[PDB]
Parts: sequence; C-alpha cells; structure tokens
Amino acid sequence: NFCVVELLPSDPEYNTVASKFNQTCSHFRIEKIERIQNPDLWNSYQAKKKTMDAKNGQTMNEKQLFHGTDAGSVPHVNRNGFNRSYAGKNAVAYGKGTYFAVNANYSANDTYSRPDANGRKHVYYVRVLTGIYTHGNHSLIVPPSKNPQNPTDLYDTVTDNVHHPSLFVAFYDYQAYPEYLITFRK
Ligand SMILES: O=c1[nH]c(CS[C@H]2CC[C@H](O)CC2)nc2cc(NC3CCCC3)cc(F)c12
Repeated sequence: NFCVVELLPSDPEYNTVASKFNQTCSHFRIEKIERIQNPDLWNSYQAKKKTMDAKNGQTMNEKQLFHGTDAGSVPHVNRNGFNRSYAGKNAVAYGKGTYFAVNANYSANDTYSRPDANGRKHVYYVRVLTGIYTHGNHSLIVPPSKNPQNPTDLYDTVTDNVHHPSLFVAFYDYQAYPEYLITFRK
C-alpha cells in the first residue's frame, strides 16, 4: 500500500530532482515528478540504513541514483519496490539484482526507460544503500564476502568500476527506495 504526490515546479523537491536529472538530460522535457510514499518499504529501508550506519563506520552508505523502466513496471515498483521478481528482468553482467545509474543519461536510454504508447519515458530518482562496494560479476545473486575469515560479512552492493562507478547493483528490495518518479519525453 502506497500513495503518490505530483510535485509542483515551485516546490524545492521538484527543483532538487530536476537539477540532478538535468545534469545529463537537459535536452529532454520533464512532464511531471511524483514523490512515492510507501510506508512499509520506507520502514524496511530505514531499518537497513540503521544497521549499515553502525557497521561501515564513517562510510556515507546512501547515494541517490537513477533507474529507467517501462510504464508497466511503475505500479509493481511503487507497490513492492525493486523486489526479486523485478530484478529477474534486469541485466546480469554484474550480478542478478536491480541496476542503478550514477547519471540520468544512462537510465534515459530507450533500452531502459522504454517510451510507452504516448512517447512518455519513466526514470526513478532512487535512494540506494550502496555502503561498501566491490566489482560485480555474472555469477552473483548477493555481493561477495570481503574476507574468507568472515563469509557472512558481505559488500553492500557491486559496481562496474570501484574507483569510477557508472552503476551499482542492489540485491535486496530494502536497499533501494524509489523516492521520485520522473516522467519526461524527447
Ligand atoms: O537505468 C537502468 N534501468 C535498468 C532496468 S531495464 C528495464 C527493461 C524493461 C523491464 O520490464 C524492466 C527492466 N537497467 C539498467 C542497467 C544498466 N546497466 C546494465 C545493462 C547492461 C549491463 C549493465 C544501466 C541502467 F541505467 C539501467
């Protein structure tokens, strides 16, 4: 269960999100930005953030990233977040989880934010608990262990490039909160 508030171009949140989107997608046309309010998903996410904060020390565990999807997946995502059934439909090259882009222009590709019948594209601005990350590979359904001494001490997410990331993979729904849906067109 969830609700969705459309933000007005005059609200600080709209402008914050638009600004970040527009850093690589200015030449596209924003039609609306919606804030997604899903209590259970948000409660689960904040619980995961508390334990991750008390584990990774000084690490800034949270990044805001982009996720392009088809119109048909918006209801499933607003309702159950980036759950396993959704990840099944994501790429594999860096593991079997949900894929998130540092730059909007990556997520805006038609391959990901597929234009619907009316030419409308959908990209989420997502809160993701990236935590401590390592290089991903095709065989992962969860991040590797850091050490063999402790095989239950896992990296929090994986990436294409640890020092210069372009994307991150999350393997659990409670690691990614879809705060904002950007609806836009070419
Ligand atoms: O924004 C993205 N969204 C997505 C979801 S795809 C979408 C297609 C329609 C289905 O119903 C729902 C899933 N995947 C990504 C992957 C990326 N990279 C991988 C690709 C090739 C190896 C790495 C970079 C991305 F930005 C993104």
